[PDB]
Amino acid sequence: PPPTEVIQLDWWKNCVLYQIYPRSFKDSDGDGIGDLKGIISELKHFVDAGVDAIWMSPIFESPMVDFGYDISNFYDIHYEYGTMEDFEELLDKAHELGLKVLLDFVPNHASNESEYFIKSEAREPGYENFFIWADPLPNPENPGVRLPPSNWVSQFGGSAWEWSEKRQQYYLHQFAIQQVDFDFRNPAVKQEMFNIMKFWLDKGADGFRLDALPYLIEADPADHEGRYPDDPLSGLTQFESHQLGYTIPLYTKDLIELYDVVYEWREFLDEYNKNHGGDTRVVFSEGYANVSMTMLYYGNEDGAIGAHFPFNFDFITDLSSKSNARDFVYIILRWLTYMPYGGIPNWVFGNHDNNRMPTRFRHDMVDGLNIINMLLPGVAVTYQGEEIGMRDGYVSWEDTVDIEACNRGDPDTYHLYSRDPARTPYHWDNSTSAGFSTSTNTWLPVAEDYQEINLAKQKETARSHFKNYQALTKLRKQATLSHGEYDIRALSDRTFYLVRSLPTHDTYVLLFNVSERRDTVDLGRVPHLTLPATVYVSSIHSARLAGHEITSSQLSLEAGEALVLKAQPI
Amino acid sequence: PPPTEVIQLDWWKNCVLYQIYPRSFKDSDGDGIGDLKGIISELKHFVDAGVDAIWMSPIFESPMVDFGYDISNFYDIHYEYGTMEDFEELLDKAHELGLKVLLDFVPNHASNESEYFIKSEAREPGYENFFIWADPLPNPENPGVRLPPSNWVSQFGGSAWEWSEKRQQYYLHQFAIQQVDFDFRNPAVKQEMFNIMKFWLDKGADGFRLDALPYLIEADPADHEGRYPDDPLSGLTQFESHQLGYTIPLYTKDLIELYDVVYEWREFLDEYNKNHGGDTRVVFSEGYANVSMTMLYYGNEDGAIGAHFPFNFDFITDLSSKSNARDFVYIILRWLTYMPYGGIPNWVFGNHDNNRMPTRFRHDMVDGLNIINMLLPGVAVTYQGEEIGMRDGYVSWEDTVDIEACNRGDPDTYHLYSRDPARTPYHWDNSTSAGFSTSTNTWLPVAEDYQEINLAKQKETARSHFKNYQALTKLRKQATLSHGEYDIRALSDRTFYLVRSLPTHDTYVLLFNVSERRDTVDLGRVPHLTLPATVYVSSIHSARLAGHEITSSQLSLEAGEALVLKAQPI
Ligand SMILES: OC[C@H]1NC[C@@H](O)[C@@H]1O
Ligand SMILES: OC[C@H]1NC[C@@H](O)[C@@H]1O
Ligand SMILES: [Ca+2]
Ligand SMILES: [Ca+2]
Ligand SMILES: [Mg+2]
Ligand SMILES: [Mg+2]
Ligand SMILES: [Mg+2]
Ligand SMILES: [Mg+2]
Repeated sequence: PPPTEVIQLDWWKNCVLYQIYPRSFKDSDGDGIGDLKGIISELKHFVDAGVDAIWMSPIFESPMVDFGYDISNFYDIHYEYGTMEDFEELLDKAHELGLKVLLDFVPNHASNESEYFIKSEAREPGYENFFIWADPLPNPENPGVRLPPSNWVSQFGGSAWEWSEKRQQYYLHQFAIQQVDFDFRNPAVKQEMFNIMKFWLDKGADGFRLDALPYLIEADPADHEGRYPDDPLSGLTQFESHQLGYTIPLYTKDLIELYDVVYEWREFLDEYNKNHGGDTRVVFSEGYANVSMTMLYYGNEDGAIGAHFPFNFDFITDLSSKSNARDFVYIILRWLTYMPYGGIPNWVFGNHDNNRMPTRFRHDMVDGLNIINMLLPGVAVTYQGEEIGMRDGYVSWEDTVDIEACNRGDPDTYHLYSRDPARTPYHWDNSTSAGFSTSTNTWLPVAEDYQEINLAKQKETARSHFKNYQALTKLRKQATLSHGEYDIRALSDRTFYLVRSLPTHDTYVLLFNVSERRDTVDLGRVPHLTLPATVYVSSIHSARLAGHEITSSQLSLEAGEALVLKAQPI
Repeated sequence: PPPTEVIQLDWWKNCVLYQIYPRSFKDSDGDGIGDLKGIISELKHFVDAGVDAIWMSPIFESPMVDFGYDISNFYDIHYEYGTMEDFEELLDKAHELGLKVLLDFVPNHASNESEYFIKSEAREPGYENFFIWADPLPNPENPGVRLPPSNWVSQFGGSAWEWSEKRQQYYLHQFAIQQVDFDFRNPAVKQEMFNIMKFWLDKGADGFRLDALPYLIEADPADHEGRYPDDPLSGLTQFESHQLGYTIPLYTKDLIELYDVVYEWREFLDEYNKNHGGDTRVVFSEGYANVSMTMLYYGNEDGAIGAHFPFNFDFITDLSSKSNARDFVYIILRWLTYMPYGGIPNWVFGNHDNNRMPTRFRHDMVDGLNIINMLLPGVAVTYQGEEIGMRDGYVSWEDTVDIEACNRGDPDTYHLYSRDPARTPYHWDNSTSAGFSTSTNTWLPVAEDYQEINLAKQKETARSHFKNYQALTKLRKQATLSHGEYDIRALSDRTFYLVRSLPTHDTYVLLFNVSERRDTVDLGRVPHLTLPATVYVSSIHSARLAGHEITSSQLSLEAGEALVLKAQPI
């Protein structure tokens, strides 16, 4: 039977999306700080890797308190990264190579060094109500003893309320003291968000990652007898009143009103795509929330439409080296069971806020994890370094610069909080500072294992994480991966299968031993697998090379061993 | 092609198992109390319903403090239910009809009126160490105040430690003061459990339900410097130190040592079966625990073999009227994903300790829930009344007799705790006391809806819960249900499918709208469903009767509506 034609999908429905952390990708000018000229110089890397789309962490003007998530000017480039002209060059060259480019949009908060905040604190007309400003809580017990409006706790520790001597009021910060929460009930704030997105779409951005959306809106004091209501206490004894986890964020996170803002953004974007034509511009939302609250980002039962997708963080939050094959299957099934019909699935294995994929799992699991990412239906999301199996870098207390570690931690505890280990410079090669920089003085220390783990080494050697990555992004061109069904089950506590099948097209089968022990399985239990079949990709430690023929229905897999098999059509 | 032949399964691998609560099934002698002669008089009901096996709640000599779970003689019958002769007659007549009969084995504890406890409290040789006896915790600062050995809390509220004046020590009771915990580190206790099981297997019992196994073993004081260690505090403000929920049962529940006892019971039972022949005698374990601790009842990765299965309580603990179709699918997938390879799955929708199925869900969902039970692979478990859709009965504070309600509750709270609503007498017909008794003075009040919900009415009327139950138990004789594959996915937030398929055999498809709203679905999305197909079973208010032909790919389902479709073989 001739292989059926499939209707090609819009680019965003099955792209490989790569997150760049610009400060740590490529330093072009020897200051130990990654920059836009650095990115331009290695845009060819994304073509070589089989990446369709890049999203950059924030590159806008910022005092760098939260390394770019504290934005003082939403309309220009951070000087350490380069100039507006460098950004326009990046977009032109990325587009020439057929890549899509997404920017990190940070709508929840602005730098306390923004004109928005300076004018708001000064009560200039039109800015007075731009942020959440609150009087001290009345103190009938001791009148005029200053109390915060409520018990709300910052994501970076301490009160979410900061006193302004100038304004004689508290402002809200869910993040750092320097990150001031906008009032999303103010129509002028909502207009300014459209102004920012229009500016960057007009420059030719292909869309946005939407930062920290669960924290957009907090309880209206009009609904709580003219005060900000206290969040419920957790009652967990390990947390004092200044420590994140002391409260349950009932009045400060996942408010139903936030989704109305997201649906308004999507309406604006749909209108922009209709009026401008060309490639669909998209929004992908960031929010760590339960399944119900996560799926509302897609849209609601009234038929409102939201983000093209909310990020799926399940491989960060719900799986690790403690997981067995049944855990892998049960967590993979969660997105696919709960996602609305017509929704596009996505898979995230890492980001700049979490430990690196091989550290959360094991070094011998890198290939199997990248195979899951690329072989599951929908969109594969890769964090800078996953394509070469980068591990967390050692960062001392002395070298730690993450506000979350510095605010929540001390020399003895900082490792529980710090995001710095996942932000160490990218391993290009075995030259000074792993080819990230010509300087030995990098903004974070280069990981100690860059001699063993670097892109140039993996491009030369016969078998590598990066060559596996390339083989997998290439496989995504096949109709079976773009349009095929999926079947996923555990064969044992150690090994699971994932079958992509499509009548008249080749069958692809992942077999993954996620355990630390050898496992023998009966391939006769795998649906749509006829033997003999051919190894397409194997873990770097597999006895099987690509082109190896599987003939026996009895298969032994070593600890961490993953195979992709190519089998005849069904 | 002619239909493939299937190998006969051992009876326990696909039985319909019905839980009888004897006190509430049938009263033969007008005292308002269900009894063995009553059960004998209605054994024909199980044949009529298509039940393969019955298990009875406890019928052994008991002061009835916990209505039979407080046993004073494990070797004789409770006088209110009948005599040993009545029990032997029940086994003879059940076996003559082809039924298996299992007993409720209560190994964790004995009545304080048992000879074991009387002798143990008297420090009689051979009995002194039969229960968990402990000295008060030293009170150096305040030696005039006796302290219990630890902060452990009873499942029925209050301290798990009761002072014995006679023995001048505390004994452990995880359940009622009158339910004394055996010492499962005592070889003499372990031998007595074999003696009890052998006694009843020798009488002709086909196996046991194993009661309350998570509570078998508690921390050894030898591991905690000669004291019983305190359970950790929950920190939940709604519970004071005498209230269940005050502690996390780290030292009192799910200890790894309990499974070694279960594996020893299975070894004993395998040897008994080997030495006796005839129908395999089985054990089904009761335990409410997390997934890991539940699956250890089947066996362990080292090859130990435990219960034939642990009960699956997921439709009690994890699904309700709050659940949508995606929840139904994700919870059904939990047992099927985590159960060990070669394990027999089972499905429990109710029991005498939980609210009745139609009360936990909705009255309009009874048929769909009975269809899930019967159509999923493995063993269907039915609690007395589910075959006619019995609802919780109203029980006033004055009529309440459940120790858990009387200990934990008051006239204002009792309803939060009481199990009595699920124990009201069975609805045979619309006669006095719904045909359960000739007496109006029933041990619990007959539910007010018995004239509307009763077996005789459902046998006379053209469409009924009972007639659907009969059709479904009949359907389980088909190779597609005994040996077929399964596929389960949600079509929407409201409707899911469950497909049973087997090459050369008819395909069976459940479609169930679990929502309170209508839903229209595309049957083209259902695997292995070729149209036209025939309605095999419909919910009692479905627009479609058994025999109705489904021709259109678009299907509108009412709230609660459930269909089983019969479709051509794959
Ligand atoms: O902007 C708030 C937070 N979202 C992403 C994190 O890196 C940042 O601190
Ligand atoms: O025997 C202890 C407990 N297990 C079953 C319940 O009905 C009983 O109270
Ligand atoms: Ca906010
Ligand atoms: Ca015990
Ligand atoms: Mg630089
Ligand atoms: Mg963290
Ligand atoms: Mg009676
Ligand atoms: Mg299939």
